[PDB]
Amino acid sequence: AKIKARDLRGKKKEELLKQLDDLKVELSQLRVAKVTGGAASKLSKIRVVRKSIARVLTVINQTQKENLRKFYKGKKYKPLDLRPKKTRAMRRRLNKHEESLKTKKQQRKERLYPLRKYAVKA
Amino acid sequence: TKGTSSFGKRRNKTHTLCRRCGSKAYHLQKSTCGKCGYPAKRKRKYNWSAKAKRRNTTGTGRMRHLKIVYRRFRHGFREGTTPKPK
Amino acid sequence: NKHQIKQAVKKLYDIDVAKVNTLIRPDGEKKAYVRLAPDYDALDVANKIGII
Amino acid sequence: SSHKTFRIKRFLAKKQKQNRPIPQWIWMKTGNKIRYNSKRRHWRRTKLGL
RNA sequence: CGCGACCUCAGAUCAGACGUGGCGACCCGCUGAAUUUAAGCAUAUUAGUCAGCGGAGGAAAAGAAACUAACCAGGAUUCCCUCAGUAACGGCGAGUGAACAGGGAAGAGCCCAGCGCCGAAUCCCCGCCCCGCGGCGGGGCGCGGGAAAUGUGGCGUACGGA
RNA sequence: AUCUAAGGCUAAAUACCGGCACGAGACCGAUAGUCAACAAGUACCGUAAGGGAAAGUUGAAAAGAACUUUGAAGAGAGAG
RNA sequence: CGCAGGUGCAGAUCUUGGUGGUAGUAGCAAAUAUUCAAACGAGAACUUUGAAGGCCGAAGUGGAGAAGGGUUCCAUGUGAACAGCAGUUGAACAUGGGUCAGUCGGUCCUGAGAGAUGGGCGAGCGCCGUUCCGAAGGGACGGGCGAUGGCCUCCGUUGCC
RNA sequence: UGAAAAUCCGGGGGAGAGGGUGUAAAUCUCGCGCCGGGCCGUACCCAUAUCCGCAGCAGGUCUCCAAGGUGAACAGCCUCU
RNA sequence: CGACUCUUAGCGGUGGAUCACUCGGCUCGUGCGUCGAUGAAGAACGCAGCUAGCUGCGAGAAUUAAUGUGAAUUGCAGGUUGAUCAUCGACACUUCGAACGCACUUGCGGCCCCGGGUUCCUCCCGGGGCUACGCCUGUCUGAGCGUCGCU
Ligand SMILES: [Mg+2]
Ligand SMILES: [Mg+2]
Ligand SMILES: [Mg+2]
Ligand SMILES: [Mg+2]
Ligand SMILES: [Mg+2]
Ligand SMILES: [Mg+2]
Ligand SMILES: [Mg+2]
Ligand SMILES: [Mg+2]
Ligand SMILES: [Mg+2]
Ligand SMILES: [Mg+2]
Ligand SMILES: [Mg+2]
Ligand SMILES: [Mg+2]
Ligand SMILES: [Mg+2]
Ligand SMILES: [Mg+2]
Ligand SMILES: [Mg+2]
Ligand SMILES: [Mg+2]
Ligand SMILES: [Mg+2]
Ligand SMILES: [Mg+2]
Ligand SMILES: [Mg+2]
Ligand SMILES: [Mg+2]
Ligand SMILES: [Mg+2]
Ligand SMILES: [Mg+2]
Ligand SMILES: [Mg+2]
Ligand SMILES: [Mg+2]
Ligand SMILES: [Mg+2]
Ligand SMILES: [Mg+2]
Ligand SMILES: [Mg+2]
Ligand SMILES: [Mg+2]
Ligand SMILES: [Mg+2]
Ligand SMILES: [Mg+2]
Ligand SMILES: [Mg+2]
Ligand SMILES: [Mg+2]
Ligand SMILES: [Mg+2]
Ligand SMILES: [Mg+2]
Ligand SMILES: [Mg+2]
Ligand SMILES: [Mg+2]
Ligand SMILES: [Mg+2]
Ligand SMILES: [Mg+2]
Ligand SMILES: [Mg+2]
Ligand SMILES: [Mg+2]
Ligand SMILES: [Mg+2]
Ligand SMILES: [Mg+2]
Ligand SMILES: [Mg+2]
Ligand SMILES: [Mg+2]
Ligand SMILES: [Mg+2]
Ligand SMILES: [Zn+2]
Repeated sequence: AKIKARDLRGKKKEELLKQLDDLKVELSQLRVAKVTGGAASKLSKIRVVRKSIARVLTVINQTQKENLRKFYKGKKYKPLDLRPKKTRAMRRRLNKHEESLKTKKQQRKERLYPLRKYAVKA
Repeated sequence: TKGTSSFGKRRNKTHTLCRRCGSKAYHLQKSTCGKCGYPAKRKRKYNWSAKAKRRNTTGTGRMRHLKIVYRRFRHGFREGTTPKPK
Repeated sequence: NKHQIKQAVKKLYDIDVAKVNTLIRPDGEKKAYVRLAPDYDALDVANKIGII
Repeated sequence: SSHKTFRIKRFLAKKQKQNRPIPQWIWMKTGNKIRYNSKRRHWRRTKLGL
């Protein structure tokens, strides 16, 4: 069989947990025939399975996670795995509203004396 | 009797494997490494041997976070967005 | 441990277990010897799993 | 010394699985310049450190 | 011996926040020697140099005069040429050794305390709702709670100011 | 004559044997050039701190010598 | 024709490699000793079996362990390398095999001593110091309140006093 | 003048705990019955050849059990396992 | 007629110089100037159907999702609705280490919460969550005839 990731995105949460519990059993029946000697066709199938279990542990942790980032959307306190990971000094720079703040004294020293524009002749 | 016939009395050990540097320099009685200073906090390094640094620096191992920071930098550390879904 | 083996062979192969003795090979893997209760059979459980 | 420890036993399992020579096709590839493993070890001549 | 209040002071797996170690080419603060030269050598020189120790950044430090000159006077700091191997120091031996002016690169300037006036005119946090929210913000409401008269904000700083 | 100490902030002009990404060169061409063009700070010595190498090149394509024969085999003799 | 230079070797007890004479020689001499027949085999002064003859002579050239070594232990094959002669033999090579615990030990206590916190020095990384300049009890106990539920009988489980 | 501590036990005291006139109390330190005990080490050499001495080096390296005979005797000479 | 020894040439041996190449280095210069308690640097142990090594990755382990490309990878076997090679923005990331329950033997625990032998009732196993020092604004709880005075 051929199993893709463009037919798993909206199915049941525990159906994929069942098909996973069937592929681990099937992989266990090939670790047995490796030691005791088996077909070369029943040996190279094990890369198919080991790389077709991961497409399920992936689609699971996705559809599991975009609900946590939907339930914690508008809230002010959100967990550490969710608040955005950039660098150390970039979590600690001053925010955009606090950079774009001026004083009252400057804001009344820009009502009367802005910067003009001009040009002289030769 | 200070030579050959006194090389037979060597059976116990002083140094053993560290667990921070990985080398075999963990003194047992003094409990401190000679290579890296384990119970100390700061890693022992000196400047008089510029050859003993390049045995133990950054460009040596894996850089399992720095090589994916040297990649994320050139897009301004984007998060969140995706390529266009088709 | 020696508990989670006894609780996970009874579940895989549908059987109960008297006792378990384990060791570690010089390759670094843990070989496990498993007794059985005298109500099941070894020849009748090898043919189910294919080591026969 | 049969009063070991486990960190030692794992260390004397890695330097045991690093002893066997090459498979015969490994010098059947195209970009091969390897004729024999040159990092072998015998227990009378060298003593592994430790 | 009581209920009470400001003061000083502890504990918590209290709520939310923070720093700790690494790299060390360039940088700022301390600490700091000897070979060597003088045909010896001890002050000097070698040198405020190597080593050692602690801190940062994409650049760091410096900085708007308690300044230079005696001219008919210039006018923040850094950087290159120049003055200069010069005035001066020094068993006045060996040897070390600056700045100002002048021409150029770059060009940018400023705020508080005190003195006084406006009825704490001041912040931060918790609450509910709406908008936006992968750099947690704005407006409306809180007989909902806290810090500040041992001084929070506005005007105002030596070019004078109210 | 000239300046106001004992309190504070501030971009550009300047520096860069480390770092990622790049171009060039009156340079050296395997006992040279970095110690190292290759499974190099690896093998290996020393309890350690630390010391530290040797090693490039078939041919255009493996078409890398079928089969016979003497020999216990290695290695040969014809053939290709 | 012009320009630039890491530009000319016999030696430095020179540096790195490489090969001769000396040489088929010095040498393979510590602890008393080997013979006969057979088998497998291309092959036997050494390998295995048997037959004698001898030594260690219970503080052993014997049977088991700790320190150390780390796959040498076992089996089947190999013979171009190694076992300073040979080799059918091997602690050598190549394939495979092997180390089973409630009671044996580690784990658990303290010793000579090492080493944190309070505190003191110190430009500083840190150092002396271990009951001394310290508000060092997180636990039991018996009783009363509010809680809950376990077949709320008998009680658990927590909070305060 | 010849080690400390973990852990284990006996007494003296009797708070009142706490029982009720028996189908009481906790006992237990009596006889049985009932389930449970996890982690690691475990092979082999231990020396005139498996250790350190550049090596299968006359060197060096901690311990237990020890037969018969002569003889004072684990002395020295021969012999069994 | 020889043998030995010396001499030169042709051929053949030992040896690896010379000539010719180069996926490497050296120096200068431009543009950028970015690490870590959301767990860095470094080290350790693992992973391939036939696998030792460097190299690549982390029990999803010589790579997963997406997009871009649009028919191979290769020493041998296998079995276009998108293979394989790149980019990387969504997932995951084993044990030590500033290292974080207390230790460095990987040994001893505690507090919550679910699954099982069970039937919160204790112990019994398994699974998950927390339990480092230093300090800042707050809330809570308290001590003090040295306070300091009121009630
Ligand atoms: Mg010692
Ligand atoms: Mg240091
Ligand atoms: Mg040896
Ligand atoms: Mg807290
Ligand atoms: Mg001085
Ligand atoms: Mg002199
Ligand atoms: Mg002189
Ligand atoms: Mg002198
Ligand atoms: Mg000077
Ligand atoms: Mg001086
Ligand atoms: Mg100085
Ligand atoms: Mg220095
Ligand atoms: Mg730092
Ligand atoms: Mg930075
Ligand atoms: Mg600055
Ligand atoms: Mg400044
Ligand atoms: Mg001024
Ligand atoms: Mg001036
Ligand atoms: Mg002059
Ligand atoms: Mg004089
Ligand atoms: Mg000037
Ligand atoms: Mg200009
Ligand atoms: Mg103001
Ligand atoms: Mg004011
Ligand atoms: Mg000032
Ligand atoms: Mg150019
Ligand atoms: Mg040249
Ligand atoms: Mg070369
Ligand atoms: Mg070279
Ligand atoms: Mg050459
Ligand atoms: Mg070569
Ligand atoms: Mg060549
Ligand atoms: Mg010569
Ligand atoms: Mg002779
Ligand atoms: Mg004798
Ligand atoms: Mg023996
Ligand atoms: Mg024996
Ligand atoms: Mg054998
Ligand atoms: Mg014991
Ligand atoms: Mg101390
Ligand atoms: Mg009594
Ligand atoms: Mg054994
Ligand atoms: Mg393998
Ligand atoms: Mg794809
Ligand atoms: Mg211990
Ligand atoms: Zn260390």
